[PDB]
Amino acid sequence: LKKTRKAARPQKLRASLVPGTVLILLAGRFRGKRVVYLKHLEDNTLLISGPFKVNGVPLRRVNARYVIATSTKVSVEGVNVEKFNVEYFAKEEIKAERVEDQKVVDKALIAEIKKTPLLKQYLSASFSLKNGDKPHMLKF
Amino acid sequence: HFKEYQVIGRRLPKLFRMRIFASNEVIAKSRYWYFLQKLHKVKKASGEIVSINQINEAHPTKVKNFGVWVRYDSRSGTHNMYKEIRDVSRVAAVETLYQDMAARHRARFRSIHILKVAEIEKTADVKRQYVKQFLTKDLKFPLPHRVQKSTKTFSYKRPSTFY
Amino acid sequence: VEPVVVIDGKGHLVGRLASVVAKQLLNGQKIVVVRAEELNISGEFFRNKLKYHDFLRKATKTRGPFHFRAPSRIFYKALRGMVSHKTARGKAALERLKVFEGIPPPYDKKKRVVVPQALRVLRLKPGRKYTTLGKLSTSVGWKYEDVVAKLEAKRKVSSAEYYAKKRAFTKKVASANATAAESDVAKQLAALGY
Amino acid sequence: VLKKNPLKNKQVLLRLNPYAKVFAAEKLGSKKA
Amino acid sequence: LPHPKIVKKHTKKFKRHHSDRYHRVAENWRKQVVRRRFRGNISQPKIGYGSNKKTKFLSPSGHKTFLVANVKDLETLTMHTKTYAAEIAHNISAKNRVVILARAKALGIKVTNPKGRL
Amino acid sequence: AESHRLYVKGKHLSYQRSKRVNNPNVSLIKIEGVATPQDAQFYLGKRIAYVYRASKEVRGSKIRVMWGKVTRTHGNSGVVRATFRNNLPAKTFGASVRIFLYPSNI
RNA sequence: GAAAUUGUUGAAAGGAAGGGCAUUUGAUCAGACAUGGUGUUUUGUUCUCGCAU
RNA sequence: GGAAUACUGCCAGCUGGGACUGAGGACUGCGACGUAAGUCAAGGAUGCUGGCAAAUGGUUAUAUGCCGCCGUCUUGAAA
RNA sequence: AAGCUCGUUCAGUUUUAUGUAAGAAUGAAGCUUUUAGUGGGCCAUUUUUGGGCAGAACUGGCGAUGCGGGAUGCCGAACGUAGAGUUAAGGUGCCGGAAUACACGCUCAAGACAAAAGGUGUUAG
RNA sequence: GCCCUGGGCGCUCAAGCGUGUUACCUAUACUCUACCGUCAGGGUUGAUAUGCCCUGACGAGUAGGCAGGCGUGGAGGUCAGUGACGAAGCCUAGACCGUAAGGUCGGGUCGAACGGCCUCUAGUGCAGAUCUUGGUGGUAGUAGCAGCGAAACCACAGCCAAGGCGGGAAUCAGC
RNA sequence: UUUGCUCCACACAAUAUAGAUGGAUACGAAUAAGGCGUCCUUGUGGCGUCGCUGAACCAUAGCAGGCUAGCAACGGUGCACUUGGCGGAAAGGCCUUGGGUGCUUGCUGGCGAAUUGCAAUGUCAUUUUGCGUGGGGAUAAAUCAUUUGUAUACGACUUAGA
Repeated sequence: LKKTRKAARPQKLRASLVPGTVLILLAGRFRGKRVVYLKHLEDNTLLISGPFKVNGVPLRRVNARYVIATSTKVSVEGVNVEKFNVEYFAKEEIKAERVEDQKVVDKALIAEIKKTPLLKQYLSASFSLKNGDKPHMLKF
Repeated sequence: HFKEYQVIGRRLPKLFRMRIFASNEVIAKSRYWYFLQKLHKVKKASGEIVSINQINEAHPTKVKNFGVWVRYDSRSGTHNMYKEIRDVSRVAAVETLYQDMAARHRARFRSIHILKVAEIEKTADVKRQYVKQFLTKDLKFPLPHRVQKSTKTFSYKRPSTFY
Repeated sequence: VEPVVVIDGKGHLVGRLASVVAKQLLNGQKIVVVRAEELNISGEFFRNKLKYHDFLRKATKTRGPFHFRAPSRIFYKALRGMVSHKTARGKAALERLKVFEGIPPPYDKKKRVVVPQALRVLRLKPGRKYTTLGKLSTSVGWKYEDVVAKLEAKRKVSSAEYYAKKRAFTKKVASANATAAESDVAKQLAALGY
Repeated sequence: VLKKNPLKNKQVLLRLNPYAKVFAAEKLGSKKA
Repeated sequence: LPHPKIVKKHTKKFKRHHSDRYHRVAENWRKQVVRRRFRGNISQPKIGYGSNKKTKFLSPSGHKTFLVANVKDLETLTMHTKTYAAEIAHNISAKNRVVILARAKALGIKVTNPKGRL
Repeated sequence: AESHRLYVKGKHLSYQRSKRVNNPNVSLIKIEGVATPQDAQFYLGKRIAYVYRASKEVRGSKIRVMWGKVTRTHGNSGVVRATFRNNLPAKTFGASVRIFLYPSNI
């Protein structure tokens, strides 16, 4: 095999994705649910939180291309997401750490969510389309 | 969208000059060469186009009752015709005349000769009623049976044509 | 889009209406036509009548041409020539079409629709002659026009009372909204577009 | 083995015409009179 | 591995023109509107359908099929086991088939048509 | 919420074709609401899914789905060309289709 | 012990079909024959020198 | 007196959305980055991830979108 | 096809000489010798013949010719098997894949050989 | 200028006419790339060869010419080839390979000899020939002699609107 | 035909969709005018005003939508009943009185969501048919035969009979 000259350039994320932004998932068991972006992982996935205590969505890895960006942002500076890593999702039934870490993460974000009025209930409600909707026109 | 150009020639002198209306300088040069044969006996290889320059309207913000003398080659010879057109610029006035000729007499750019265009600054000078009617004092008239482009295939209100 | 669309033939043009209905049918949309007896065709009565009478005698010989009298069937024939009939796709498309004189039930209690680009008044130049189709059908052999009008007259009645009741209900709703105005919720909705 | 297209792929564009670097570094394409 | 997508170009095997209508006509391709390659007619085999050299004669498993009928023939593939697979002829008795299969397995040569008469 | 829809609905018209020649490798898909190619530009690259039911139970379920993609716009009415790994059957002319919102960029 | 031709059973559909381009449905099948590839200790003519592993 | 703007042409200007293509096969060649090691979009794709014991797909029947009896003959290609 | 030997010699290519010494342009060879087949008319054109018609000196095209368009029999374009994008002819109300697109007027019955003549039919110099 | 006397549906501020301005539909045409082949140029052996390669162009076609291949009968040499533990032949809606003449494999019958390779050899490849020999269908349980059982004919067609010379079960009564 | 036939309740399968994935979300009449609210000296009337698109209206928050606590009203609404009216064009639907029973996101809280591992429509509609029980309802008709003679080429047609 010849020496292919293709360097692993780091991923470039679209400007519409910023930490603390409200994300919407279009695929998966949580499709249609509203989630909060936290950190970008080395595997090109997005670390997000429901938070779990609000809508039941735990910390999960998601792909940007399947996520619709929104202008609504919330503070995420107080959450120490450095603990999470790609190795934190390997498996080779819920693990004990998955509960305590999720609770700790949600404790530092439930207050911020409650700071903005109607944001808790807004996240608790699953997003869905309606008759006559025109996503291209809508800003989301 | 026509354009006005001034083209001169002298067969390599008298420096024959005329005004040519064309969509581009290339067509203007061809029309000038064609008109040279009609005006006098000259050929393309005889000389060269001394200068060609586009002429822009001095002020395309004023309504002018342009008087135009146009000669066209009908199916049975060529006849001299004169008309008056109300417009804002010579470029639009000549285009309107061309469209009117093509609609009625079916004369087109191939067989239409533009002689002279001049504005009319005094009332009662225009002898054509279709232009004379617009030279009166500030008037008002409606636009009955107006229509709207309904993008949607279906309508539920039974649209009305009122204005 | 509604599962089924009802089109009011009143003040419409046979040609454009048939073309648009056929195009929608080919796309897989169910459409129904009502008040077909009031449809209109461009040109004076004599021209349209002659164009139809000549058709009745053009021969294939009864296997081909049929002296079909119903105006709804005439409209269907007009739309028939705009569809790829005699094939599975075209025949299936025609299955989603129904034409009835007047407005029989249960279509009466449902919102009818009109095609803005197929309106006879909108597209036909004012002052020019036009044909009402009903007279043509009556002259060519149709005899149900009198009964159609008689039982359509009852359609306007009762429906008028229903409209009056709906008008009273909307009056009450408008009064409730007017007295509801100036509320905090209303002010917030107005500020946020709604 | 593969025909690199100039204009695009600026790396190959620099292979030919070394003056392209100076042209891009001096905005000569929009030089004022 | 060196088993890239093998494009057959034309999977449908050609059939003799009008062979379906008449029984006497065999399906073996034979030249004669077909000669004029009119629209809506069967295509004529031509040089355009040539398979790539690097993948010609290769089975979907990415190995050449080599007929074998003796121990020496199977052993000859010992050097070319990576590319050539063994294939037992239909005339080989079941008695020698066991020995051939055992030798192929011991030398790593794959058998295209195992279980024959077993 | 009563409505769980997350894909833009549409219709299937016919494959790319001429007066007498039709190529099923390209399918013309109409998207509800779209009117001009400019609006359809947003739907480019979106996966198109067709859902149909069969009596036999396939390996995973009773539902079978085809996974396609959008290629480019078509016409002045906003029609968009759709390509599938397996071309849709001709019987589905005029049938509805599902256009998902991913992959997205907004 | 082959074809035209005909008899039992199973799939089929509505003044006609076999033919060509791409797909689904029903049936059916090669189905990857992966047998592979990585480094040690246990016992006998101290031991992985090599055999069951 | 002054700019602006429509139009034309240039950018070896920038920034995206979408479609097909991965073809070559250990390094030798022309170039950019760098004070040097070395790096690069620089004579053809790499890195990661998920579903799988029928997987993908093949022949065939039937229905859908479009297309459509043979050799010799006069020889004007023709019935 | 068959030997030589010159790599240059050639052209259905284009103006001044008066048809050319062309150190004018553009493109890129010769003698042989024997070896299968080859004896048609025609569409359009040319020379432009006379009184309907009949031969005719000529220049482009088939015969051996697919494909898109014209419902079907001149225009485009001349052909390996495939993926991707733009077009020719011809089209964008449906059959039929494409805008019931914009702008200037026309027309009441048409519209996709009769023009010799009339209309108190309609609109312009 | 247009009208009157002189492809189907339909169209009438056209979906008719002339013209101007943008967009779109798609041929085997054009542009980029994957593959086969021919034609042209070149590298090649102090061994890497009628070979292993690199680069470009080209791909219509009757008669005709040249080149390259499969297959059947027989013969010379070889596979110290296959085969009663089943070879030849036959069927396969099972698969593989060669784009091609075809080859291979698994399965149902089979019961006595055959296959590849380098060559030689010819009574060597069928859809036609109102072809030959043999067999078999509709006609048809029809005329026929409740009987007994054919012949003629048979590519396949037919319900008509017109031009490129072509808009439905079954039997009984008229020509 | 071991409820055989039929309409229902629950109950397991096959069968497929010309193709749901919130709502066909009801006047008439004119298009060189019509509504809407009001006035009334009631009319083809006066006054304010609406169009120029549905780019809207009704709804839409909960494990695809659960449990439970508190506040304000007895409004909204899913569903089993009941008094009554309207709809005969293809009426087969529209409702209306009264309570009963869930929810109510109108407002404020406590509970579980994870593992489908970064997605594989991630299965929720009925069209028809088949088999298993219980809640009722009724228990007939036609052909041949026999014959008729208005009919009658032969069919056919028209009859009488437990």
